Amino acid sequence: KILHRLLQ
Amino acid sequence: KILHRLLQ
Amino acid sequence: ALSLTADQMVSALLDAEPPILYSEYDSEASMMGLLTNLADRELVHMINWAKRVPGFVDLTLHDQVHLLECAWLEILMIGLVWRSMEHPGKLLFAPNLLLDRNQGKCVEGMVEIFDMLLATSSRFRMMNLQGEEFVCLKSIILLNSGVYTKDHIHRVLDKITDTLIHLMAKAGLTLQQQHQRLAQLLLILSHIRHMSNKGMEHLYSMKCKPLSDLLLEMLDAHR
Amino acid sequence: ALSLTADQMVSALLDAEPPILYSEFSEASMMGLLTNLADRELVHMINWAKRVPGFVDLTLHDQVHLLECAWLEILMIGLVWRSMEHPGKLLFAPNLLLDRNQGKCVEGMVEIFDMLLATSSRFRMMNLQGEEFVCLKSIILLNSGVYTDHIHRVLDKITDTLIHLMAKAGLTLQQQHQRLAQLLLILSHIRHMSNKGMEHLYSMKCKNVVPLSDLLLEMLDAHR
Ligand SMILES: Oc1ccc(Oc2sc3cc(O)ccc3c2-c2ccc(F)cc2)cc1
Ligand SMILES: Oc1ccc(Oc2sc3cc(O)ccc3c2-c2ccc(F)cc2)cc1
Repeated sequence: KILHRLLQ
Repeated sequence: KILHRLLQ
Repeated sequence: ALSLTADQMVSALLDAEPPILYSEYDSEASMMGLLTNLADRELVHMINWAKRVPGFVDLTLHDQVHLLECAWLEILMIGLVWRSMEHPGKLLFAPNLLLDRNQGKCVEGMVEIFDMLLATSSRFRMMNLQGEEFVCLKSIILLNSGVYTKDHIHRVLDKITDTLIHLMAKAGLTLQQQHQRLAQLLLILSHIRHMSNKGMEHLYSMKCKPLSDLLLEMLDAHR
Repeated sequence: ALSLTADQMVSALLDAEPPILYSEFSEASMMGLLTNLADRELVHMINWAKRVPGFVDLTLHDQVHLLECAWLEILMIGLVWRSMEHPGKLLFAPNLLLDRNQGKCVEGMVEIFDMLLATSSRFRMMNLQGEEFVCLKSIILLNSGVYTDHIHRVLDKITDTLIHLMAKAGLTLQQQHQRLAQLLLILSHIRHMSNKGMEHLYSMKCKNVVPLSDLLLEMLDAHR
């Protein structure tokens, strides 16, 4: 999920 | 509308 | 209606409570049939319950219709959730119809709604929701779900807010606790609206080839 | 995050505010502008969420769930807030102020506009303050997905923060919890707009009006 990388 | 009638 | 004491407000809503109807329980077509039939009969009592809700009759016929059309499933859901409070992992649709989560899988797309309903019921139990608070919340749903879609309605809503505070105060809670609990209850209504929107979309998909007329108009009201 | 004072909570939320972005009329064109704008705002929303007190204390899994459920609600309450001083109009961007008739360009969007315009007028009717808005938007982030204990005590803190603001503005005890209720009940309508808005975007996807970004699709697929 792209949302994973952006949250990190 | 049935609702309008049931609301008298 | 605007000169009711918080205690007078409570018992007014308590007396206005609709009865708990039974099912016809002895297949996805039968399970839906039980629910559609039960909800259709409940809708008749909800209409007469709404009239006994303070301030509702003061509105116009058009405004009465609008509020019910938008909130009818919400009110059904919070009723189910409240009845199911003492039944963990099960939804008490009727005293003779206690459905399990696994039983919800009988209908495709229903189990996801069952889970949301179970969580809401579990949340009520954790908060130890009181009956006096329940009838207040259910009346709020009636007056709030379609208000912004009058100054009298918000004036009544404020009185229900005063009532909830009055209930929590006499329950011995500190005022900090009163405001916190008040917030927690009203934030649940957001999730109840969510379940309603999802549930309505599920119902509209069941209008794709045992459904009554009144229930159809309630479904058609959401386009 | 729980040791924060009411004033310190307000300041933390204010400092965390994301920037107001700009935009770059037919159905494909306006949808192109909105999807582009929404994709860029989403990047700031994620970083804003991380600056919300107690949100970093959550696991990565829970952070994802809260954002996936609330992302459209957050976009809307932001739009609604910016549109307050612009009656009858919606301020998606400073160079993109739209009225309800410009919503007829895209099929099934004018219904969403009317709900959004109604929420903004309701905000102006209550004279919503910026200190209250940042609280409501943070409440949306933490509440919307909480049912699908740390979160609930952060919510209680924001509730204490909301009351503190009202008590500061000279509101009496009765006026305080009355206003608190009116504010949180609007969140029920914001959730409603989101659900109707989420279904509309899915129909735009099925109609293939404009190619959505992979991120915007992932946020959209999280609702199915
Ligand atoms: O799959 C679903 C869809 C909507 C639902 O919403 C609810 S809550 C509730 C409580 C009752 O006491 C009686 C009916 C309901 C319903 C409901 C279920 C089916 C239907 F066609 C209409 C409403 C429930 C399950
Ligand atoms: O037809 C629609 C559908 C969703 C909508 O929700 C919102 S609110 C908002 C505020 C912004 O500052 C930027 C984007 C949005 C959107 C939105 C619009 C199109 C889209 F594809 C995703 C979100 C609005 C109109």
